[PDB]
Amino acid sequence: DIKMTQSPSSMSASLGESVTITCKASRDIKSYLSWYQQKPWKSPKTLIYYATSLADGVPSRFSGSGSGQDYSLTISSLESDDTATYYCLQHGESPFTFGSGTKLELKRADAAPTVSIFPPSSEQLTSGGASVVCFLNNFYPKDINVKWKIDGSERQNGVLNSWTDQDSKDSTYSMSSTLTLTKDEYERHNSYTCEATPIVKSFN
Amino acid sequence: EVQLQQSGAELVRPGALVKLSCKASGFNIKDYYMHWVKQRPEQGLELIGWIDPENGNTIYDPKFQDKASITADTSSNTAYLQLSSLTSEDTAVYYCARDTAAYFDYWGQGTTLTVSSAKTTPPSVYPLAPGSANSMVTLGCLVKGYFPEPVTVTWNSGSLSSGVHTFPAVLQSDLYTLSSSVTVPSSTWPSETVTCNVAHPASSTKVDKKKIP
Repeated sequence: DIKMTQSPSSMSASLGESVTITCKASRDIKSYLSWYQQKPWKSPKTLIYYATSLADGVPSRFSGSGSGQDYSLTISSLESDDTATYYCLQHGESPFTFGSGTKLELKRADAAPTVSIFPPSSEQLTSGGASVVCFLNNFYPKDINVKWKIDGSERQNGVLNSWTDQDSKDSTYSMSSTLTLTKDEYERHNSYTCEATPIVKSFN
Repeated sequence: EVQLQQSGAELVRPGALVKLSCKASGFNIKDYYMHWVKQRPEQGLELIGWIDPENGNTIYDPKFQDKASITADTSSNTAYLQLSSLTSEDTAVYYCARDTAAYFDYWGQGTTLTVSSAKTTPPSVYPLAPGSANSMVTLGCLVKGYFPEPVTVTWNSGSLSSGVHTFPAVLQSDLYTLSSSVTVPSSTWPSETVTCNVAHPASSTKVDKKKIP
């Protein structure tokens, strides 16, 4: 079983920059190698075959090099829609194997979110449960703290955060923080607020 | 055109036995090698094996030698993927792909296999209107308590694409909770009619939720 070492695991560059991804096989596969691109919740798409051949519809800025056991994918002029994970696959012999992939992200400029707190709905309240979703949209970098304040203090109840993958268009990230609560626990306190690091938005 | 249709999301109990299908159209599978690939949440691609429909010959990545069994029916242009003694380790997305011999030029849309004891459950869909508030207007939809994955979410049945964000589902309990946000200009929200469409095939659930203040 020919093993494939792909490198690096993850990386970032600013638009225009060029990134090089590599894969090395445990033995000479004679250029029987191919690269793939896979975007979020999507199936993979062939990028190169026979180490150096571009696939149909594929741009010029994507090129393949190497021979023997060493191979590389180079993407010269980086585009925001290039955010994805790339995999190499070797068919020097069966069984064929994939590299562990490289997660590529775009390194843009800092950007503050656009927060939007939302009050639980009636139909939800119709059932003994309430949720307070907060949206932090289009920001960068990806890392960010989210704090909730029931009235004025911080008390335990329940917080859930979910991040989207990087944006193809603006290269930002978005996140949703949802404060969970029981209907009756909600019908008490009055000033709910979600903060981001600060930035605040709330409602009574 | 060359297509590959895969069977629907499947939820089964631990220890069961499944057999997913990949049906070709536009070409004859007798002519290619078909492959099966597994991909767990936010993880990599892993080949299981391949088959040559002509003679029925197969080869498996050793990791799957005792878990999978690939078959094909030249008559029906269909390739199958059988997984036995199911465990949660087997919960993931499964793909079939055509191998021209230089690359994989066609991929199936993939089949979501969930191995669990939980019961199928439709989601509740609660609209999320501002309720307070102005150039922009952001509103969302809240899909709570469904199982298994996945659900799809659209607005106006497809109309309005940009300014859309659907966050990945997380397990809030025995079930999944997911949210989606839309961002239309001020003048719209009011006058216009903004609705979110939810589809939870696993429970043949379709829902449209008109946003209201």
